[PDB]
Amino acid sequence: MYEQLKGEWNRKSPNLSKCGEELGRLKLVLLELNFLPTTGTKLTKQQLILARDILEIGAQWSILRKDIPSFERYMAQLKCYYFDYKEQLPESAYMHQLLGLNLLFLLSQNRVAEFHTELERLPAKDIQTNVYIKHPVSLEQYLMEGSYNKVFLAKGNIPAESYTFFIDILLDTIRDEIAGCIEKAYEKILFTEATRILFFNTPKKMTDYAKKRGWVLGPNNYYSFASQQQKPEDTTIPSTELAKQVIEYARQLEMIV
Amino acid sequence: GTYTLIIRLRHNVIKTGVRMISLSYSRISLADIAQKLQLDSPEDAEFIVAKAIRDGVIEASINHEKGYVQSKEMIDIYSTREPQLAFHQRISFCLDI
Amino acid sequence: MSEKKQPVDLGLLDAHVWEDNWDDDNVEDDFSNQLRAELEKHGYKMETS
Amino acid sequence: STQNRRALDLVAAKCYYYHARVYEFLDKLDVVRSFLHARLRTATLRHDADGQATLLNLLLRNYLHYSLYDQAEKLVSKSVFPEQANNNEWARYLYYTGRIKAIQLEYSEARRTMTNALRKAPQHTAVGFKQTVHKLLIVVELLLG
Amino acid sequence: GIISLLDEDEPQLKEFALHKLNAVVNDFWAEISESVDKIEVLYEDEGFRSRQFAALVASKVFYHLGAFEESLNYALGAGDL
Repeated sequence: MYEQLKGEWNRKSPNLSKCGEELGRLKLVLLELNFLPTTGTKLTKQQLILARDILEIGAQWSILRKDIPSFERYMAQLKCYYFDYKEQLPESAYMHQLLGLNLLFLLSQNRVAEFHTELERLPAKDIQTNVYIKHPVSLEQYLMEGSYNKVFLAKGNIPAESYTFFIDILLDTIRDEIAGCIEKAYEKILFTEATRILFFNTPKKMTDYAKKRGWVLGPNNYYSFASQQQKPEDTTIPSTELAKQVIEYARQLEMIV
Repeated sequence: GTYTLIIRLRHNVIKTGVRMISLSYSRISLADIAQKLQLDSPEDAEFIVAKAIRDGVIEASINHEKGYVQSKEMIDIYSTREPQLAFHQRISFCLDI
Repeated sequence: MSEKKQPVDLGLLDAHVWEDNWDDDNVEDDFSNQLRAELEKHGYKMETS
Repeated sequence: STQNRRALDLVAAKCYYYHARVYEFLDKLDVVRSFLHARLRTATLRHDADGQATLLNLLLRNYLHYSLYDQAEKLVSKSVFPEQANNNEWARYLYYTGRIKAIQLEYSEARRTMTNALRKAPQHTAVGFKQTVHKLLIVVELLLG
Repeated sequence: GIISLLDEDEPQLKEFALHKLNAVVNDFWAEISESVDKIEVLYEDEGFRSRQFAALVASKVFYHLGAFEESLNYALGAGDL
């Protein structure tokens, strides 16, 4: 059924002459009929199971090439096909792994709102099944409070693969959160502590932070401006707008209603 | 139809504990916050307290070298302009009625 | 006027006639179940030191 | 339009409610929601009162019966029309927006809006949704500290 | 969602995607709203085809949003369709 697929799907195609074939096949599956459901031809499952297989394998080999902007296309379309249902058999090799991977990606962009709004679509597999799904929510739970040592040490235990392109940027956004937290007006920190608090012994990446953000480290002092008092004694702005206000009170008080 | 909200509650448990502590004292060492919260490590107590400060749970600051946490006190809200605003809104409503 | 028609439903349907006038919920919560023997709480504290 | 004053003043407003209830009672909800979208659209143009209150509540109701996105609608909704309401529909509209705010990790301002929701219910004996809103209020206030 | 198809290059692909959206817009407008700028990118630019369809779908979504001047401008732009 217009397959032309069984060549280098299982075997790895490290940027082989493949993306052209994916483009061809997606054009063709567009041509054949409904690439997105319009409702009909229910018994016709081959154009459906084929479609979901194509999309999932494309995303699986897309994470390898690190197309973060494109990756969302495939993941969204897989989400579309996981809910028309009809009578299609749901189970695949994935339908768990792909959701756990989507979950990690969504967390690493540091947008936990939609992360939490997506937990409202799988009602009984959360704390019971699919270790692929128990690991990410466990990670978010640990990130909810300040305990981070376990998060760093959890790298030894990974569900399926390296997942590197999703956990490395997670460690970087942890960098960001810690930096955004350790602010507020505190005292001098010597050139050892804030370096050894996170990970790095004494490289220039701490220097990159220093010359990237503020805290001029002159007399060993890292200082962040966390006073921002401003607003002095400024009766004049009242003296205008309050006069406007009172004139209005007296306006709509004696005029005939 | 409300199970998922309460499934995440333990962390806000520890948050409530530290908030009541914040309201109790003013100047307190970290050598006791974790000790009386059953938290064994005093390194992560820094982190949980700092986050609690970030989102506005408690108003204190931290002296990382010294080891004490003190909370600022801001008073005399009568002298500011905000009560005038709170009253003006109600004046408008009553005239509307 | 007071229609109160409701798709939401009643839901459900004592040995507690001890109404202590009002509240005590915070009060009973304060000494939930411990620190009971206040006499002993003092006495076995003055001999401690 | 000719008898729109009377026809939409009531009768229609309650009709939509009962017709929706039927479907919920022992049926599906979907083409109902398509019909509701269409009927909301035909309002908001000729008329702007109670045709934008009952429909808003019903539509958000069936969205919440499942667990969809549920937010991208409120932002452009224009809010339940003020200036007129039965003060009843304001109550459940507030309850709905309160819930959809609480589930999306926005706690602090959920309690105030849903408490405002609760204070608008009548003195009537029915404890149908008063139990519900109280239960949700307790659980959101165990958050924070 | 399907709107993501507007990002990939293929003119035939995009001319399928937006050609189908105008069927479901009649109630997905609240979702579609957050991308009308991107749709408008493919209008009043000659590097596209059946561009009047883009104009039409713009007038649809703006009509639902009640920004009636936008709708009228894009209806004059779409013309005969």
